[PDB]
Amino acid sequence: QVQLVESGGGVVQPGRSLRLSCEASGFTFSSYGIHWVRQAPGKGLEWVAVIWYDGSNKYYADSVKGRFTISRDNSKNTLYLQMNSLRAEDTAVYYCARAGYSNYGHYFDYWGQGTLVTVSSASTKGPSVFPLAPSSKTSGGTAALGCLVKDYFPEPVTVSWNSGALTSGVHTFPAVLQSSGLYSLSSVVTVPSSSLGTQTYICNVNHKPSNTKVDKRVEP
Amino acid sequence: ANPNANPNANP
Amino acid sequence: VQLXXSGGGXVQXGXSLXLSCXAXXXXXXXXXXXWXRQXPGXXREXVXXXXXXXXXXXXXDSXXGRFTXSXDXXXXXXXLQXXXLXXXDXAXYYCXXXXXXXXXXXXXXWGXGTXVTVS
Amino acid sequence: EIVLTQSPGTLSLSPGERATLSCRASQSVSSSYLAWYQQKPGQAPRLLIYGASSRATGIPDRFSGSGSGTDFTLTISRLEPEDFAVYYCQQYGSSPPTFGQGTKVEIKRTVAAPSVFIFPPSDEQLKSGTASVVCLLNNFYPREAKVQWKVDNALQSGNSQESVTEQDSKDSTYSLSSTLTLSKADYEKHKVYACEVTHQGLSSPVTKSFNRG
Repeated sequence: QVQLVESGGGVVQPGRSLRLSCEASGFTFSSYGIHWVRQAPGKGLEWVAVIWYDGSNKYYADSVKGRFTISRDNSKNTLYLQMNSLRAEDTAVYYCARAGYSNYGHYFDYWGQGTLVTVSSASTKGPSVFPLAPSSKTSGGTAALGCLVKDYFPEPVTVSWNSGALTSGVHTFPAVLQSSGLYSLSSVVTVPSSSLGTQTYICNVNHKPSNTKVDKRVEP
Repeated sequence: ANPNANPNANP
Repeated sequence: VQLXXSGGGXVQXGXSLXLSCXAXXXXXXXXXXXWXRQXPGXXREXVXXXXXXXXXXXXXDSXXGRFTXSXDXXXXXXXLQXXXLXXXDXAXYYCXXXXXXXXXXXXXXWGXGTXVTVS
Repeated sequence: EIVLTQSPGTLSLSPGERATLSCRASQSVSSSYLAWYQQKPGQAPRLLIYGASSRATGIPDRFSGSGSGTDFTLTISRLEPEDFAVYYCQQYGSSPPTFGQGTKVEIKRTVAAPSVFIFPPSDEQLKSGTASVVCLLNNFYPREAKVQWKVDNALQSGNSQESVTEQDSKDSTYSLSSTLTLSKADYEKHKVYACEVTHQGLSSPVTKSFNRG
């Protein structure tokens, strides 16, 4: 059971610093070198740093050289990554990965869950919920309605329908980062058109960071 | 001091 | 850019057919070629599409396993092999060219269609 | 610095079919040191093949690695439902380890045309100074689709964002939402708002529209 657990992620302003942690277990931590690998939103994987098993050598990637510092503590089975003068392109999910068996080379045989580092100047803001009213009345077979969760930061929001009773046909889209720096998504659901004038449709939006709860009624 | 060397013990 | 179907006719349930869609005015090797059909009174249903060689073929739910679409880029022609025909397949079968190289289904040019009747 | 190119971009296959992914390096990878990773949306990557051909611990036999020099190949003999994900190839024969852009293997199903819905901006949002017009494409396959906005029959560009769901776990479909963001001033200058959708499973473009007011 080789597991690596990351921590320390969160929101950080551009230019400021942030310290990540990686607590290991299930293997002899002092006999293996550990890496850091990051993955930008929607992009691919990029290697960041590496540290020897004894902490002697520490090599970095050119994108982060002179700004990031990798260190370890074999007594506590913990890896660190001190990130200084953070930039927008540093926003990514950071995984700590164990080094693999090789004569020369860095491949990653065991990864961690990863921690999200968001480099942004936005403040933690609650969402504004607006109804996506259907055009159907009866009109036809299946109508579609939904909620527009707009201008929140950071991720995520959780969206339920009718306090969880309505799950069939619910589509919640991945959030998109707007040009304002805030996130926005939509949650839609398909219902029979014959039930638009009888049933009540309420979307429940919950944003844990800003501790906001919005209940919006969606009516034709 | 090879940057591409394996960073584990005696492999 | 002109399209012309052929190979249609009348066969009874269980028979087989091989429709062909010839093209002129443009080389169709870089474009996807779709097959459609319009039953009596119903909507023009999607049947199958043959994207560029290597990009695979896609079929409608009602025709999966029975129909096969294929290309012949040297002869500028695509085919539709119809197996295990049923009386519900009676329709005029049209072929259309997807003018979008990225497969968004922009059907600019159509053929005049060939009748396939199964009684 | 070795750059890795993966082909194809997206591979559409059915369960039980044979999958072959290509990894092309700009320089020769020394000692055939190429690894393959599997990654599902929202999850961490995991190791499948190391050393171009040696298989990682706990990996099924259907996964197979081959290749040397500049061209490599990952092969899945019989595709299983849990094998549809993004696959990355990584080389470790140079000073900085480098990854490919990733190949996505996608479940292939029969073509389904999108059901198009359009939603006007709510009256509550119109009081804030911005208008959001939402066009909804629901349960379509394949993934390729086009959404063009028309405000008073004028082609809009640069003021819309598209979000797409992952391939649904039940019916292997996609859903897409195009959101046109306008200011209250620009929104009240025009009347006809419409999104025109084209899909390979639609004989004609489907257009939904409304008049402001």
